[PDB]
Amino acid sequence: MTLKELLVGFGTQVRSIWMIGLHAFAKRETRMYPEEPVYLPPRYRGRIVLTRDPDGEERC
Amino acid sequence: FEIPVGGGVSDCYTRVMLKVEELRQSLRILEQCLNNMPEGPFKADHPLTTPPPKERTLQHIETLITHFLQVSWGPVMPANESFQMIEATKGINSYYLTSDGSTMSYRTRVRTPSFAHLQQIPAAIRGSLVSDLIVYLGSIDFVMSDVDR
Amino acid sequence: MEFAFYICGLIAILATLRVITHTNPVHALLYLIISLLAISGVFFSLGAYFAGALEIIVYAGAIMVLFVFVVMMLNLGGSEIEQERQWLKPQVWIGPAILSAIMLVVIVYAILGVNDQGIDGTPISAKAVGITLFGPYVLAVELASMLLLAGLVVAFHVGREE
Amino acid sequence: WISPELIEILLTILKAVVILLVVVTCGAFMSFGERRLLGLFQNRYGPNRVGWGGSLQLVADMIKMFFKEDWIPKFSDRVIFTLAPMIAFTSLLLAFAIVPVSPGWVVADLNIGILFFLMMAGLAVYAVLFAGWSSNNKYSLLGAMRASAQTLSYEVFLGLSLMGVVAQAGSFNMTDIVNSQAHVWNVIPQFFGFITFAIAGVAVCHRHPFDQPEAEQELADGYHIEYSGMKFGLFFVGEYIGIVTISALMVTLFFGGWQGPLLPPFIWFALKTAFFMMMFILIRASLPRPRYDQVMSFGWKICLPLTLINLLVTAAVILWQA
Amino acid sequence: STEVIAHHWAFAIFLIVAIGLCCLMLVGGWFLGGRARARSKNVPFESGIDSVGSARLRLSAKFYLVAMFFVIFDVEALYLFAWSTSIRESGWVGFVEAAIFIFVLLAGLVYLVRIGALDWTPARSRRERMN
Amino acid sequence: DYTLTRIDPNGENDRYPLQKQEIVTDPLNVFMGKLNDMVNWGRKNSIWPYNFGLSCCYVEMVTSFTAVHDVARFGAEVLRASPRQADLMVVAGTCFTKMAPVIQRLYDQMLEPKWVISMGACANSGGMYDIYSVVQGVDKFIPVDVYIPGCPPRPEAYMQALMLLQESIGKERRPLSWVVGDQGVYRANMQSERERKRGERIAVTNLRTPDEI
Ligand SMILES: CCCCCCCCCCCCCCCCCC(=O)OC[C@H](COP(=O)(O)OCCN)OC(=O)CCCCCCCCCCCCCCCCC
Ligand SMILES: CCCCCCCCCCC1=C(C)C(=O)C(OC)=C(OC)C1=O
Ligand SMILES: CCCCCCCCCCCCCCCCCCCC
Ligand SMILES: CCCCCCCCCCCCCCCCCCCC
Ligand code: SF4
Repeated sequence: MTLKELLVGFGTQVRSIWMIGLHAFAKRETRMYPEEPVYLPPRYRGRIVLTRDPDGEERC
Repeated sequence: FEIPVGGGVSDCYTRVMLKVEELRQSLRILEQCLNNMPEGPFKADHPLTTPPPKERTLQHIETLITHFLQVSWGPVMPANESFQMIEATKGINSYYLTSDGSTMSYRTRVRTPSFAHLQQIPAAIRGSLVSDLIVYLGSIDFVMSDVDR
Repeated sequence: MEFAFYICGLIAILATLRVITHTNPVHALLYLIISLLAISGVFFSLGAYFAGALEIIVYAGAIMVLFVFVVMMLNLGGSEIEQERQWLKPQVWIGPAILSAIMLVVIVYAILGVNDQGIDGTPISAKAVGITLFGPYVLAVELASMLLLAGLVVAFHVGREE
Repeated sequence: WISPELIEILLTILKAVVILLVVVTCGAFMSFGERRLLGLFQNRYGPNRVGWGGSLQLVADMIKMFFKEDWIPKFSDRVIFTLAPMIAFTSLLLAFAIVPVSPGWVVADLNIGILFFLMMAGLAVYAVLFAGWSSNNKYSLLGAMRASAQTLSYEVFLGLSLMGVVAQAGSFNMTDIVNSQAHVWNVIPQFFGFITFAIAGVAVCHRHPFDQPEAEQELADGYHIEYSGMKFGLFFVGEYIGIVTISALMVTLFFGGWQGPLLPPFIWFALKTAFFMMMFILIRASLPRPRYDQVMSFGWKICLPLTLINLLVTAAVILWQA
Repeated sequence: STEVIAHHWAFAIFLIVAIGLCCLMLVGGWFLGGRARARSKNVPFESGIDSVGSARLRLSAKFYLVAMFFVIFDVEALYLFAWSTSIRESGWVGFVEAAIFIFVLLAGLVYLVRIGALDWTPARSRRERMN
Repeated sequence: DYTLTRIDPNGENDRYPLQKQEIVTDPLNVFMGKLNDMVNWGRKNSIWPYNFGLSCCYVEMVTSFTAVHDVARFGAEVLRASPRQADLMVVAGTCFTKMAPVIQRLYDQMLEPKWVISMGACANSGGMYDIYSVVQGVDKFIPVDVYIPGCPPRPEAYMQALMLLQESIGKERRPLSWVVGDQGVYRANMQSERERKRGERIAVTNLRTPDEI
């Protein structure tokens, strides 16, 4: 390899190390299940239920 | 939106950076989607729209009849052959559908791009190191559900 | 000091005897490693610290190359072990056994008559070896560089494919 | 048995035992520390539930590793298979035995010193070689061949990268090496020796980006595939002890060792060693893995001439100032 | 003296306790816990399907020439190791000797690089075809 | 309230799994129980999953490995590529008929102790793929410790199953050594999660309407 390629590669390695080391100062992105509950949007498709009418009888 | 193209050589690096540019172009399309979102129906006014709009199903009898038959026996597609080709995430994905006039497909042929890329693999990697093949597998953009259907 | 010398020499003798009469090549290389470590311990017991350090340093690399070549060629399971074991017979070793024994007897008889005041084991430093090496032995250093160059050229010319 | 000589002998023995126990504990707790620091570098937490802050995660891992089935395969060379983790555990521990962690705190004040470190590294390659060969696994044999290729890459210039520091100190002894850095640390004059020793010492421990014998993406963890239980744990505890030893040697040779203006000498030594341990973790987190033919080309065409020219320039400077 | 023999005893105890701790951890791993039994447990791992052949084969390494060259270059390195510990005593004459030695070393390295002795990459992995 | 499993790979039983299970009582004294609890604590707090995936469910499991979920917090991120170093097999994906001998071989190559989580509807029962080329559930031949419904289960569902496996491990009885003692594996017959959560689930009255975000 050329000398310029060696110096450029050294610089890019230094830059990669520097940016990950700066990620060490960043805010955490973790959503801490189960201590903080998972937010689910209202139409999220999970457990199936059978519901009742406003009069209290089963709708099915 | 722009379609990024390479310089003539399909490299691992060139494929990855082309997908990076495609990501930026999809961000542009999403910006246009956010800013210019039409007001109107989310379902077509066709009788074969499956299922019909739910509020009309819940209060109108003919809509309820259409919904009842569409979800149970199925919508009746008149006998024909249809094809749609799209730019999927990993290449060109296509559906070729044959209706025999029933509520089921007579033939559903799915063309997926990963099948072709995995068949291309031995021609493009022959005579290389194993590490080159690892990088090649990482740069193809395939999943095996696409390959085997 | 004498404890280390005698035990390391005994280990070197036993490991070398294990090397020359072994069938598995990787096991033979491990016993060669053990014998050279023991000879380095002998060197350390005599005050030749630089020689012992270089004994471990350059034979760890050299036997690594021997392992590379053994993996390239010799290791096949039990095929090379069966072939090598069939090559060793009682007659095949008993022939040169008395030859080596009488050579050792004559050399030992010549050794036992020499004047010996004992090796006090005073350490001869690596600095003193470096001073002698680049002092009175300058031509030895430069012509040894030429010797290693010749080894490089011979290895390149012979050990190629096409 | 009341004599000053004998009690000084047991004091030195106790100090050596304390050094050994602290180094082994630092290897295990730095397996845990690698997990936590990788979490820190990747905007997450790592193990922080088992005990306070995850401090009992190492204990749980040790219990799991002990009570895991520690097996020896029927297709493997059993003695060599068992011997390879022992080499991986012991070689760079013995290399640590020459590190002066404080004035008066060194296990072995050897006249050969850094030569003993080179001896232990040259012995340390055989752990991966024996593990790859003896396990009778195809991926493990490929890992062993890659490890030998790596050794060809770095061992040609590792000692030569240390030779500028040796030349400046005029001695192989490591206490003399830290005494020669009383005014200026060796990272300033021996900067090219420093970067070449950093490359070669990362390659000594088979740490990323030089983890080609154990390359997960290529060889599915390579040479230690058939290992399990405490033999696998022996391989990784030896790897972390090797990280500790290489970081401490880097501090000792290029960063003054224990010398510093205000703090106690062991505090300076521990701070600098902890910094380079963190740098091991950070380069594992930061940069990609080169191909091993590219690593061999880099070692033979760049690093080795750099070490030779560095030694020549260092000697010219030393003789000019003498 | 006394510090020297204290350090000798410390080195001996260091090595003994290190090897004994390794052996103790190996023994504790061996004896604790249960054991698994399976029909294909004692089959080498090759991603879940049987092997074609085994790992005992004539696997041709490509860097064997570099291995020979490594042995030679390590001996040259020890010559420089001997020089570097006594540079001030050898003076400028020793510097001239080591400069000639290092130049012959570097000329041999340049010769090896230029004749392709250090190249073993297959032609499809030389990365010639780029954009 | 314990099921005892004894394996017999060379016995007079051809159908997988090569084991026998019997409902027994808890075999558990003041020190053996404490040390068994310590072993269970260490095993449940250090669960190394096998890097093994069949389909989309694997994508959700490795999503749980990343920074936004950080399954490392539970000590289960180590993700071994070798079956010898892995403790947990997650069948994360469809048990394809062609892949079933491979799954059996990989399960055989794992060492004691080993646990199995069937992740997703395909691994649970075949899911939506009642089709010629798919085994209808990995528990047709692999003993399964935890089942996760979902297609795919979200990453926190995989984490919930990891906690369920932790509670099951924390009260199981395993041989402390292979030289002396009972070698069979005792697994506690837990109360079903459905019956445990029935009281709080049926009491739900109103949910948010699906019209807003
Ligand atoms: C206490 C010990 C631990 C200390 C921790 C801190 C230091 C860590 C050191 C990490 C060292 C990593 C070295 C990696 C070397 C990789 C060289 C290589 O093989 O690069 C390959 C690449 C392309 O290869 P090429 O030959 O061009 O292609 C031929 C294709 N057949 O070639 C290139 O990309 C060309 C450029 C190569 C650049 C090499 C790396 C430069 C030095 C390391 C990074 C900087 C570390 C900090 C240094 C001090 C900064 C003050
Ligand atoms: C005294 C015995 C203690 C044994 C403790 C062994 C712990 C090993 C963990 C090392 C490790 C492994 C294997 C590992 O595979 C890994 O993933 C790449 C890590 O980083 C997240 C690790 O830290
Ligand atoms: C197929 C060819 C094999 C060649 C093997 C050669 C082995 C030679 C062994 C010689 C043993 C000599 C034993 C001592 C003889 C008496 C002393 C020397 C002659 C006076
Ligand atoms: C991360 C640092 C790792 C260091 C490993 C080696 C440490 C060995 C144990 C040293 C214990 C004694 C320290 C010096 C005592 C005298 C000074 C006390 C005040 C700092
Ligand atoms: S259960 Fe659903 S998400 Fe999971 S593997 Fe099957 S199809 Fe994919």
